[PDB]
Amino acid sequence: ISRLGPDSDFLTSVVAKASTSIVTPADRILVKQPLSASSFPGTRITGLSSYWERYKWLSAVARYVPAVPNTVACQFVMYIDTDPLDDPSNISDDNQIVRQAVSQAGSNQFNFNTSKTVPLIVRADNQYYYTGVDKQNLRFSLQGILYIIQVTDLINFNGELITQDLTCGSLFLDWLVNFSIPQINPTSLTDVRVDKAVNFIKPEVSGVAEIQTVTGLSPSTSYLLTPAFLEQNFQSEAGIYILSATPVEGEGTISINMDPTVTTVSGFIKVKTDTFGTFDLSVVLTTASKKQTTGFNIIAATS
Amino acid sequence: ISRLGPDSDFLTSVVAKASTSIVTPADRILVKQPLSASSFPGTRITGLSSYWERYKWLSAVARYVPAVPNTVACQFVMYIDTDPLDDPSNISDDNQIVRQAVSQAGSNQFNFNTSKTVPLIVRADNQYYYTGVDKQNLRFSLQGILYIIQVTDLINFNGELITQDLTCGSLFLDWLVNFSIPQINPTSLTDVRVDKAVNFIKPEVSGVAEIQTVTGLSPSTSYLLTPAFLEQNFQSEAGIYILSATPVEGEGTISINMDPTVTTVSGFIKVKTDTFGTFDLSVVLTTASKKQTTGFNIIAATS
Amino acid sequence: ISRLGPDSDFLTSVVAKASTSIVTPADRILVKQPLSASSFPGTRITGLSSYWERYKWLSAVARYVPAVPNTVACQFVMYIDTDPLDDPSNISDDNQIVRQAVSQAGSNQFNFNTSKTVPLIVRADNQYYYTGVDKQNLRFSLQGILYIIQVTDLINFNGELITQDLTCGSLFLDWLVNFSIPQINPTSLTDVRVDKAVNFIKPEVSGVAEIQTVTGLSPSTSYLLTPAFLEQNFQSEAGIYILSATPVEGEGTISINMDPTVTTVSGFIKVKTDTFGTFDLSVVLTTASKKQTTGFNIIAATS
Amino acid sequence: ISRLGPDSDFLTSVVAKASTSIVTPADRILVKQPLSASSFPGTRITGLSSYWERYKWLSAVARYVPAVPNTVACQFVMYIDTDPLDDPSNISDDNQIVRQAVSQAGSNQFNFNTSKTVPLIVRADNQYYYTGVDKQNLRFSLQGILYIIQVTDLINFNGELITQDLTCGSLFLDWLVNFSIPQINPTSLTDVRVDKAVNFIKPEVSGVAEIQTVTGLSPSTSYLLTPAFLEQNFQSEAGIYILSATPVEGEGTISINMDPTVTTVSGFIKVKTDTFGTFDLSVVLTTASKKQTTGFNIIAATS
Amino acid sequence: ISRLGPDSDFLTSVVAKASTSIVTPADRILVKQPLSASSFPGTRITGLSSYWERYKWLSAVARYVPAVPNTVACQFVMYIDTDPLDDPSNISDDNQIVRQAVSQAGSNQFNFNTSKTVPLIVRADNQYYYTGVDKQNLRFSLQGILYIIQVTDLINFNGELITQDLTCGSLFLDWLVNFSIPQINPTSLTDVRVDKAVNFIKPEVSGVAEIQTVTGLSPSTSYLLTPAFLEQNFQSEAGIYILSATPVEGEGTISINMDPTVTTVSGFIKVKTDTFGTFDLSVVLTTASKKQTTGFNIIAATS
Amino acid sequence: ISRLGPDSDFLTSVVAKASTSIVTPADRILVKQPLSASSFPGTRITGLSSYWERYKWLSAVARYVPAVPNTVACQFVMYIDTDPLDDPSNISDDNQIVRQAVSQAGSNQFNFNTSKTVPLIVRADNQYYYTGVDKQNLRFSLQGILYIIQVTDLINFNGELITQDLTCGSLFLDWLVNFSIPQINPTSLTDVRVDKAVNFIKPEVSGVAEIQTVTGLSPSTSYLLTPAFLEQNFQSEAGIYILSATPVEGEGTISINMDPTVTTVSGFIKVKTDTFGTFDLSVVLTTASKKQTTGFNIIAATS
Repeated sequence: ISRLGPDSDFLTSVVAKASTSIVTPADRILVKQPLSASSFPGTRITGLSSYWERYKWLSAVARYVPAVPNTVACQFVMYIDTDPLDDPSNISDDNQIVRQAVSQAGSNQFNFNTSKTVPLIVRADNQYYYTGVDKQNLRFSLQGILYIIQVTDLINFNGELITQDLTCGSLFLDWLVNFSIPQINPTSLTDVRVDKAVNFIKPEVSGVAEIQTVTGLSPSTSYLLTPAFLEQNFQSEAGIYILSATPVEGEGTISINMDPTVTTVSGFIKVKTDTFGTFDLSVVLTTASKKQTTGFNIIAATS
Repeated sequence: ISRLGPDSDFLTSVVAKASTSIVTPADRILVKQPLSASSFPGTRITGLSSYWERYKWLSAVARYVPAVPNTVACQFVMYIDTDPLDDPSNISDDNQIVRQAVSQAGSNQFNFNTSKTVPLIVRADNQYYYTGVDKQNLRFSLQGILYIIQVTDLINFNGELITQDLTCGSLFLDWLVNFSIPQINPTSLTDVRVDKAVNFIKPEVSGVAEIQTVTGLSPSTSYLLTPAFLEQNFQSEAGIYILSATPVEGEGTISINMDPTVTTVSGFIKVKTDTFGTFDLSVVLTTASKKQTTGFNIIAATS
Repeated sequence: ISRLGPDSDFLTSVVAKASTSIVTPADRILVKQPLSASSFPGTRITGLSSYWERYKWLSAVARYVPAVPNTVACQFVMYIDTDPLDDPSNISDDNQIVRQAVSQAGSNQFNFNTSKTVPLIVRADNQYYYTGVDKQNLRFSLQGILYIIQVTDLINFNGELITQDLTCGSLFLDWLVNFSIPQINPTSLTDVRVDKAVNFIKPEVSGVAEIQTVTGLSPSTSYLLTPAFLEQNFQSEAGIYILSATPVEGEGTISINMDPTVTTVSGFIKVKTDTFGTFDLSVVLTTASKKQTTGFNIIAATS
Repeated sequence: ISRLGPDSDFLTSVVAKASTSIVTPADRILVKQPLSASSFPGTRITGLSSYWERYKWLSAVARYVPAVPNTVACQFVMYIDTDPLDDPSNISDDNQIVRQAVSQAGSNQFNFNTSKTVPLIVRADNQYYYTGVDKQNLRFSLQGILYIIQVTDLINFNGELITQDLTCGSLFLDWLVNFSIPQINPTSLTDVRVDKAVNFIKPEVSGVAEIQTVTGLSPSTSYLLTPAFLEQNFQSEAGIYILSATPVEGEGTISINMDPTVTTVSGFIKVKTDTFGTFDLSVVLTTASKKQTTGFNIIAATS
Repeated sequence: ISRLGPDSDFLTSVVAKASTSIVTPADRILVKQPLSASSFPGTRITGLSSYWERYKWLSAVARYVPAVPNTVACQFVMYIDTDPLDDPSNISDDNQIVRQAVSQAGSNQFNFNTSKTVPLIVRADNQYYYTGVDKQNLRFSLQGILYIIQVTDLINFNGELITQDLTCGSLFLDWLVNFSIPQINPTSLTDVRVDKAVNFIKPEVSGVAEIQTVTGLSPSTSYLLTPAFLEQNFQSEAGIYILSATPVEGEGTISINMDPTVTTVSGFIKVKTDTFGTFDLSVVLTTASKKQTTGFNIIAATS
Repeated sequence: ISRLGPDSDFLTSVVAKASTSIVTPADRILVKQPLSASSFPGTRITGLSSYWERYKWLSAVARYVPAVPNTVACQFVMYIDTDPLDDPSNISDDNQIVRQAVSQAGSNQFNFNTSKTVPLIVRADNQYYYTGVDKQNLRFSLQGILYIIQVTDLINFNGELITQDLTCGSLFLDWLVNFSIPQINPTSLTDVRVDKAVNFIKPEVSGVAEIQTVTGLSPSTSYLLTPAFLEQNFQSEAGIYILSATPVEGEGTISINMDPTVTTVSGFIKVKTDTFGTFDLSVVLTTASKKQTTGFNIIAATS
């Protein structure tokens, strides 16, 4: 078994809600964060969790630090329920949901402008849980679920109720794990993202290619270029709008043909930047008399 | 320091080239594979290498297994040059490039239908190299570069020359590392990929949405949907082609407006599958009398 | 090796910026301070670092103390990236830049009115870095770069956004180093400074020298006197403006000749003060009938 | 206490004077060098001495090496008087000043073409002396004063008197100190220096700026630019001489206005070089028809 | 690691320059010799350094022995700067460049007719430097650079200035290294040299070959013969100048055809000598009536 | 004594000859390779052997690896005769030469498609042999001579005779030596080589020099440039062919003067490349109207 840690990991922010925004006792739950190893998308532990099969938090002490002044006050209670199918979201009594919160071991009751810690209590046996995204049963792959309950109305410096929502802190983990059995573990968790939208150049000479240089991107990362344009009237003048762009080093072609007899808006470009964060592509137009702009999107895997 | 391993990693295939395809002594180099921790895109070690700053192969024994029968023969030589700026690609003598290959320590000389191993010789000091993609100088972040040289013409069962290229084996690592100083290490290495191209449905009723169910994808992975169509004549009949698709659960919109007065082909959809590998989206057309098909691409981060 | 410390060193102030002043995720970086031994110009460690070749922070724990009351609140995160070419200034996601901040080892997450410390994590080998100003590669001479990221909008006592910039604290180091190999290490870091601008006296008698005594300077420090005057009409009356000043003890002459046939405004004076912080110079004018004032600047090396 | 050393330090040269140049017995003293830690301006020890309060030479053995051949001869005597207010410069007998020199402990009597050493004798108590420039009393901050006396007329290869002064050797220290109580110790000892004098370019176009590139300076050091010109007749042709120079990166402006109605010759420029030792500044002239040259001085702190 | 030494190696001679030949303080540097293992072309250590990747001088004490009498005198200072990018060639003060020389550890100050030694101070870590010719950064492959500064004007037996340059000594190393990781290390350092120029014989009989025996060469070394002739008028008589020379044992042909219709002056001969230092070649002329001499050059790799 | 190894060294290839190509029993000897330390020109050991006087193989196990398939068969026998003047090349019986081969100790009898090793048996005394090229007697400087004898006709997959020669394997050493008494050992073994033949440019302007840039050479290696041209008719038009080329940095001149009154084709150029493998030279022609091409050869020491 490969023992890793201790490090930190950013889970979420927590939005303490106003006294008028709480209607049912199920509405008091501010965060419901699973503490599986594969449920913090983008952090250090979730990128590591898809390279072993099993894991076990030896000590995953959740750590709250506030972002709120010392002139507003509200009491929280914070626990880690080790039974991932027990659910406090269907308890109809507001005093019952907070007796259920303090009764859980390791719970810790704080004013929400104070840094306090909640440790995860390990199970008496040497039980390993599966990593990765969740299959059929949650009890194979979640060791705990982190809750925060609001027990008091959000008060201010004069004894009055704050009537607006207020993002109040951040939850940081401090983990220590035993991974085991290295498997590259498919159904990856890297979510792609539209990085930015930047348009092509407007060339002068018909049929002669030009080099367009885009700047301000990450150094030496592979991107994916998809064409998409917004609200262009290609029939405001004569000619056929034909745009074909290729990378000078990468792979793929983009064909933009706004001929209404045969219309083709397709293609993709795979190209990585240089060490400065730039890449260049050759754009050629058969009819350069048309000056309608055309954009393209930058798709990248961020985590 | 976190000691990891031992495991295996698939580097490349190796294409043993014919006797007529070798012209200069620089052409004998079959593979030039850097043995940095961040230069095997998609494997286990490269996914792990961007979560620590430094690394050191305590034992990275490269292991060749063949995929060629016992009736063709060719002698290889295989070494790991620990000086990543020394380059054998500019040596003009064919006998010099193979005396330079056997003189390197840890080199191993095999017939190419035989499984033989080449160990990486560590440096006498306790020197750590940086992970991640390479910056200015290669000697900060490459511990070795793996070469394979072809020293004999590719012969067959009767003593004659094979005149075609022949993929012959595969290179597997057996690594053992000391990582250190956990940093999430930006400029990620996850390259995105066009997964498959599948088109929208052809609905019957104008203005009433329908649910399109795409199957055969990975379970519980986040995708990115980009619109692109190929060679459609939207002016073969009357009407305005307006297609708007939204996910029922995810995020984003796709607008396909083939009005030649204002043309908008844009948008993206972020949506993840269910546990069966399917996801569904609501497609509505204002004018359903037009039966031109429209496609969309599936962008996903694969590693 | 000469082991020095522990002492303190003033790095910078940190200007926590308002919620409207943050546009891109790269704008959240408040300070980007290199923690090389030669990158704190004027402190104790940078004056010492140019008298040895190498250094290694055994413990350089950065220490934040606030200068802001307990009625405004904002959460910081603070880390020391040991890889001086990894750059978080080109990450396009605001949640990614703060997961990258907490994942770094030794990071520490605080409300910005609270004194918290961030230790520098040493590298597993015994690696020495060069001192002095940076040459070609930064990884030879920077052991870490200190960042501070703002993760929460700057809030006040009532839950409202502060709309102005607010200098909030100060960063103090607590260092402990092993220097080695004494070299006086050229390209010094002492920046000169215009100390103050004070003008000459207006003497009465032509051709007879007078002693001008300037007060209020540092005791027993060598200065440099350069002549410069502002907006004088020397042709408002007759005569030739000739001013020649020499120190009574130091070195150099200043010649001020406003003859429009041959104009000479040049010279410098090197003279040090006495133990009281004063020095005196002999000023003689050939034509004292002209009462245009003439100034001179005081150049001094401050650190 | 921080124990430093052993290293070397260049004190001075020593000019052995001729037999006709010695008139009084006080004239035999060749060098009178204080051996305080802050009295060798520019060396290694004086740059280090202003970063602690106290010091004590455990062994500061002064070391003479000659620069004179073996064909001229003269006997020296060399001692270190530990009482910095005892003065041998007011002893009227030439035989008394050399009995006073050999009687001092640690004195060493050599021919002046021979390398001999003089050790500093420490005081029987554990007495620390203050660093920095000298205040009221010298006995708080000087541990010794180094003398060299000439006891014999300067003779040559044939037994005749050399009648000219002759620089003969150099004095090198070999020190070993205990510093204590780190204080950054104001009234710094870095003396500024006119580096070189270089003039502006003569531009062609009026009102359009040009870039002047000065080369041959130290890499990555901050300078100070002061304007000063020598003997220019600005009324040899028509026009108003207006020169305004700014750095492209640094700080400050220089205004040169030779209008005799309002004359302004002022300003300073703070700018540092690049890694090649060059810096560039933008020079613009309102009236470029005047071709009088104008210079500027380069002020830099050298030690 | 293979520990080698101790042996000696001849670095250079050193030309002490006259008092009139020193203009700038950068001109005082007599030698600037890098002390890399691959920067003494022709010695023992540089021939050995291209057969391992790394090296570390455990003790490389530079040793000066003079070649000048005891009747001229000049003081040197000699140090080994361990930071190969620190450069004293851009320091504008002549007293600063010699305080920077004595402050370096291991420096040693001698009269230049005296044998003195300068040891190389090793770095506190176990750092190995690359061998071979220098790549991008010098700090990977130079452990030190050897300087010698002239601090005193070159004086003679009577106290007068020598006005001519004077080669004065020689610098010998005394090394002790740890090499590691045997690699044959391309881009070899063996520089070829025109050994001597000797011409062909003038044969009598047309079309009958003769044996030309060249003597006075190195025994059993492979040479390379290239044809080149100087100022021959081949049209002073009738006939066609055709000369073809082959070795009797070696490889290659030389064709000398001075036909102005088709002119061919080409070819090379590879042939090694016998154990006596001679080799013989067959020279045949089709038209022996022409008595113009023709030469050939002897190319050999000397180190 | 300096103990080196163990490493590998490429000796030769071995050409197994057909059944019809064997006539006399002396023709069965495939390789006759001396195992002196100075008889593998270009390898690691021969470059090291000319830097000590003596050597002794403690273990020089010769290692055969085949390059032939498993469908042809032939039996070899392989031994190392420690008596370098005993010669099996004058034994008239084919069965005697193979009884003499197996009787030698350390001999090893293999099918020629199988990797087998032959160890060198050391002599019972501690006898050192001289390095370098061989003088008068071979028994001072050869410890062994490696033979391979073919004992069986070369057969194929069906029991028939292969009638063509077939290069079959390669011989690799695995050495371990004690060198002694460091001497730089003259009559070097570096053989020079014509690298490539590339011609001059054809300039346009008479008398104005142009810069010719040759690419594709080894980085930072010193070359030697010799002029040689092939079959040029310089009298096809008017003018005098005068070509003079100099390096911009190196040493030497080439003069090409095709004046038939005084003809000079001579000169050499010594110039090294930059770090990219290129060098440039200035070519000037007095009469550029002549467009006959002229070549030059590149001489380099390869090992």
